[PDB]
Amino acid sequence: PVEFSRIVRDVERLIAVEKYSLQGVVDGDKLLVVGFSEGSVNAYLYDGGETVKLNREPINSVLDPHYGVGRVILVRDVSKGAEQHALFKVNTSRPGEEQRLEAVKPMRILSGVDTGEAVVFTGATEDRVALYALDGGGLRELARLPGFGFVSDIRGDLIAGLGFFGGGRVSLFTSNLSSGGLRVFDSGEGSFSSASISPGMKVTAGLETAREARLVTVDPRDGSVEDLELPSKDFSSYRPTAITWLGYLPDGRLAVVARREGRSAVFIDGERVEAPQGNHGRVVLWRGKLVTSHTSLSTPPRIVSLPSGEPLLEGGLPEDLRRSIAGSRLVWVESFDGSRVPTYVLESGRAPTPGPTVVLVAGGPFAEDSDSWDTFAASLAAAGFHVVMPNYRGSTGYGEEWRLKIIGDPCGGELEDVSAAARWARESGLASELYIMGYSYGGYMTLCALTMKPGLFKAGVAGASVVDWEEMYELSDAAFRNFIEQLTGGSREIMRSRSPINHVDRIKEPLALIHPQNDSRTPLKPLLRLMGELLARGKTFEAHIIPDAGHAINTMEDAVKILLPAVFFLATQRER
Amino acid sequence: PVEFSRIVRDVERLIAVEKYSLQGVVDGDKLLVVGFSEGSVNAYLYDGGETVKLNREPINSVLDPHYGVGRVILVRDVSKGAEQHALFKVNTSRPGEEQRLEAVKPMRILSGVDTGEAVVFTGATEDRVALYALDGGGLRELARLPGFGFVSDIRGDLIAGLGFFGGGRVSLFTSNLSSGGLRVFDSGEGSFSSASISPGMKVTAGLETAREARLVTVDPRDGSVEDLELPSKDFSSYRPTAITWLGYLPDGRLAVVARREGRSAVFIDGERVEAPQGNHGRVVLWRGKLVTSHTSLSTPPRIVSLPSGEPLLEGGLPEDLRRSIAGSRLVWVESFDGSRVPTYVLESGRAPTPGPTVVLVAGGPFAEDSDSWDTFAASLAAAGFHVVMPNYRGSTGYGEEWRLKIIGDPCGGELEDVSAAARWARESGLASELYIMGYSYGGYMTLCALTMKPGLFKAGVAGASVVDWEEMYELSDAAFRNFIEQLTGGSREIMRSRSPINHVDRIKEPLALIHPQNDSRTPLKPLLRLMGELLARGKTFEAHIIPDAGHAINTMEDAVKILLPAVFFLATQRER
Repeated sequence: PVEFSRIVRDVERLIAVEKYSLQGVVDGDKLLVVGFSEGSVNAYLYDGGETVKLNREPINSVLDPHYGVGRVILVRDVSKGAEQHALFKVNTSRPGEEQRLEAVKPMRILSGVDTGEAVVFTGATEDRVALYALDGGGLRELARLPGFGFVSDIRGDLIAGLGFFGGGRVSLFTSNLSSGGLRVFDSGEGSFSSASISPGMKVTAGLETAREARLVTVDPRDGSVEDLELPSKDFSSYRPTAITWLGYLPDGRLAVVARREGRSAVFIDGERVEAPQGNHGRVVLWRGKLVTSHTSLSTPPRIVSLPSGEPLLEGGLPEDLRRSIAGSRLVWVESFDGSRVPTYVLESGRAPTPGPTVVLVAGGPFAEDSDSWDTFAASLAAAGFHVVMPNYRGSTGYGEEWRLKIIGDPCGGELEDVSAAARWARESGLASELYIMGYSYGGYMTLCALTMKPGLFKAGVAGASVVDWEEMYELSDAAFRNFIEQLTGGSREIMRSRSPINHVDRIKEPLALIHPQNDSRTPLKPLLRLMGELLARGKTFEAHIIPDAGHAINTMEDAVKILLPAVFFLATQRER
Repeated sequence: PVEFSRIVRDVERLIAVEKYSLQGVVDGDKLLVVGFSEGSVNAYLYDGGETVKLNREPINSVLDPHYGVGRVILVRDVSKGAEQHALFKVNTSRPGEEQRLEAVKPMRILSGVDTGEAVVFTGATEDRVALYALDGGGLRELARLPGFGFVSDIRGDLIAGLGFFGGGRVSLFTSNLSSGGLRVFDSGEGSFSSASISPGMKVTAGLETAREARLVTVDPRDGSVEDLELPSKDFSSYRPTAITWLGYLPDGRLAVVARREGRSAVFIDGERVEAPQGNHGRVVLWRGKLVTSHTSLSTPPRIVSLPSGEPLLEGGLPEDLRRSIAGSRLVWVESFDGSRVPTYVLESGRAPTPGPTVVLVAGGPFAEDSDSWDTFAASLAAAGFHVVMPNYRGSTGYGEEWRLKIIGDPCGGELEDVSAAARWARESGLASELYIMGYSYGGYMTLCALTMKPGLFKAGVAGASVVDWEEMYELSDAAFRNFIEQLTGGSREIMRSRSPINHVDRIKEPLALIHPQNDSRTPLKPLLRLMGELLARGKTFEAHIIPDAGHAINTMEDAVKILLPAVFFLATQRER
C-alpha cells in the first residue's frame, strides 16, 4: 500500500523536531527563545547551555521584550483555539510561576512590546482594533486603529507600529505612551514592512516599493520621509525586494534583515554579515555576539551566532528524513498574463521523476514560500510527493506590486498563478500527477481550484479553509471584517461570486476537508453547509474536524490530527 | 507523550492479520473461503496447499454454494458503500474471470444460495424485501417478504429461510423453486435461528426459546412442529442457549453448532466433537474431514480441522500483539431491574489495574459479545485500554426473552445494561476511568449514554451511529423501515424521544463521531445536523467522515480510516 505506520513515524518526527525563534534578550544576558519543544510551543531562557522553560502550559507567543527586562509576557489562548488571548507575566527569576494580567480581558492579541514599565499591545475585539497600554495606572486604550495594526517598537514615550489601514497597503503609525493618539504616515510609492525608533527619536522603516525595497527615516513630528543613508553599500548593492526585520541594537548599530528570491541577508549599518544560507529572523546582540534565527527548506528553525554560523540551539533531523529531501530550487513560472510566478520546488528523495506532486499553498495571503522550513512540505516529501510552492500574486517577498495584485480579486489572478505552477509541474517533467493541498487562504485556494478548474488536480486537501466570504464576514471580529473588506474591495458581489460554496456543482475531484472546530479566523459553521451541499450532490469527500483547536496549532497532538489525515488522504489517492 | 506511530503499527497489523470464514465446498473437493487477506475481503479456493483468489476486486460476500458446484457467486457493492450489490459469477476453473449477472438490478442482497442451476436470494429495494430466483429462465420474484428475510437452505425445489416478520421474532418460511409462494411458520415458544432441509424434505430448525435452545422438525406440508431427538445426548446435555448454525452434511449426518455463555460446541448427530475453545462457524465435510472456522478473543477467525484442532488456514498474530491481550473472562453484572448482563471483559496487558477502560458496544441489536475475535477490542487492548463488552438486553446468545426485551424500548433498559457494566468496571476495581466506544447500534448507544447519562464516561466515540430514528426512517429502504418499525414498536413518539439529536443540550463529555459518507443503513445526513447542533451549543466534538465507504468495511484503507481516529481520540483523552 500505503504503509500507514511509516508515514506516521515520519510525520510525527517532523513535527517533534525542535524549532526555535529568537524573541530578544532578557535579565541582562539571557536569550529569550520561543520553541516548539517537548510537544508544544514554550518560552525558554538560554544562557549557553541551560535552557529554562518559563511557562507552565503551552503558549501562543511572547510580547517583544526590551533588552534586559526582568520579566516575560506570555500570550496564551484561553478559549480552546478561538484565539481570545490572556496575558501572563513570568518573572524571569521564578520560571513556571505565572501571573495572569487580569486587567486585560481576553481578546485577539496581535502584537506587543514590554518596556519593563509598561506593556503595549494591539488587540482586536468584536467592535474594534485598538492600541492599548498596561502600566501601574491600569489599562488604557491609546488609539482605535482602522484595521489590523502591530506594535514594532517603543523608545521612551514614542510607540511605532505598522497599520493595515486600507487597500492592502501598510502605513506607519506612531502613538505616545503618555498621551496616546495616532499619527499615520502613508507612503505613495509602497508599504512599510518593519520599523524601529532611532536614538534621535525618528523612525527608521523598511519601505517596500513596486519592485525594490529600501530604508527610509520618518520624522513623526512633521511626517517628513527621507532616504536613510548607510555608511556601507552592501545593502544597496544587494537589491533587496523585501525587508524581514530591522532594529537598533543596544550599541546604536542598525541591524537589517532583507531578502530577495526567498533568501535573506543580514546587514549591520549597511555592512553585509556572513550568515548561513536560508532565512533569518531578528538579530540580537548577546554577550558581544550577533545572534539570529536561521531556517531553510532543509533546516528546521534554529538559533545561530554570526558570522560563524555556529548553532546555539538546534533540533537535528534524523538522517533518514534528511535523505527524503532530495533538494530545492526556485523557478519562474509564466502565468496567464505573462507574469512570472516565483515558485519554490522541493524534490522528494522518495519519489520518481516524473512523480506525484502536490502544489502546496499554505497560509496567506501576504505570506511567502521562501527557503524556509515547512513541516507540510517536508512531510509530503517524506511521503513520496514532490512539492511545488507558488508565490501567487498576493504573496510578499517580490515587491509591493506583486503583493497588491490580489486586492479586489480573490480567486482570480492568484488562482491562475497556482494553476500555471501546476501546469509547469507537468510540462517540465516533474509531475506525473497533481494534487493540491492548502491551509488557510491556501485551503480557500484548494476549493477555488476544484470548483473553478475541475480536472487540473487529481484530488485536493482544504485545511482551515474559507468557503463563504459572506457568512465568514458575518462571524468575524473587527480585524477580520476589515481584512475581508480590504481583500474584496468592499464589494459584496465579490464576496458572493468568489465564494466556492456557490460553485459546488462543479466539483469533480475527491476532496478532504480538515477544520479545527474553534477556528475564529475561518469558522467551521460555513464548512458544515458545504458538507451538506457535497452530500446532497453525491460528491466524494472526506472530512476531519479537530476538537478544542483553532487556526493556530501549538501542540503536537493537534498538529498530528491536522496533518496526518491530509497525508493519508493523498497517499491513498496515489494508489487510487 | 501519546506514541502515535506505535499505535498505528499495532492497529495496522491487527487489521492486516488474515481472517477466514468457511463458506462451503466447491468443484467437488475444494474449500470456499472468504478471507480478509492482501488488504481486502476476497474469495478463495483452498485445496490443502494452494489458495486461489477467485475475485478481482474486493467483494462483500459470496452466496452459499451447494456442495461441489463449479461456480461461485460473488456479492459486490457497486455503489461505493451504499450496499447496492451486483452478483458476479466466477467459474471455479477460471478464477479472476467474473461475469456480472445483469438480469439482477443492484439491490441490497441479504442472503442467497446457489444450487448450480438456480441462484436463490433475498434482496431489499426501496419498496420491497423479496425472495428471488435466477435460473436459465431469467429472474423471478418468488415471494414478497414482510421484512428482513434470509435463505437458509434449498433441497430440490424446497426453499427454507428465516424471516424477521414481526415483533423481533424470527419465523421459518418456505417457498418453492418452481411455483414460488410463501409459507410462514411461527413458533409460540421462541424464534428460529437456523434451518436445514433433511433428506426427507422436512425442515430441521434451531428453536431459541425463553432460556434454552432446541432442535425441531417442521413439516412444511401441514405446519406440524415436533421435537427432533438425536441418537446421541451430548447436545441435550450441553444445555445450549443459542444455535449458531446447523446443516445436513452430504452423508446425511446433522451438524449443529450451538453455544452458551459466548462459547460454542460442535455436535454431529447429537454427538459432541472436540473443537478448539471459542466460537465455531458452519461445519463442512471435506475429504472425509470435518472442517470448521474457529475464533476466540485472542484467535483471529481461522479454518481448523476437527477433532484435531489442526489449522488449515490461519493468520498468526505477532508475539508482541498476542501478549497485549492479558486475558478474558465472562462476568454477570447486576442491572437496574435485577437482570444479570453477561459481559465479556478483555484485560489489556498494557494497562495497569485499575486502568483506563472502554465499554465497547459494536454492532447490534441482536448481536453478541462472545469469545470471538474483535478487531476493535484487540486494538483497544493494544493501546492500553481494558475492554468491557456487555450483552445488553437485545443481544442474542442468552435466549429469546433477553433478546426481545429491547423491542419497543431503544435507549431504555439496554442503556441501563450498558451503564451497569460501566459502573461495575469501576466498582470491581477494573477501571480508573471509563470511556464508551460504539459502532452502528453501539454508536447510537454512545450518543444515548452521553445525552442520558452525562458524567458516566470521560468521553465517547460514536461510529456509524443512529442519531435520529425519524430522519433515518425517511431515508431507509423497505428492510430497514420495517426493522425500525419493529424496534420502535411502530411508535412515532418512541422514534422521537429516543433520538439523541433531541437531547444534545445535555452532552457534557467530548465526543468523536466517525461516519462513512455513503452509509445506507445509518445515513450521514442526520449526522451533519447533529454536528450543527453541537457547534451551535459550544460542545466539544471531533468528527471524521470517510469517503466512498458505507456501513460494511471491506478494505484495510477504510478500516484504518475508521479505526485509527477512534483510538487516537481515546489515547489523547487519556492524557486528559
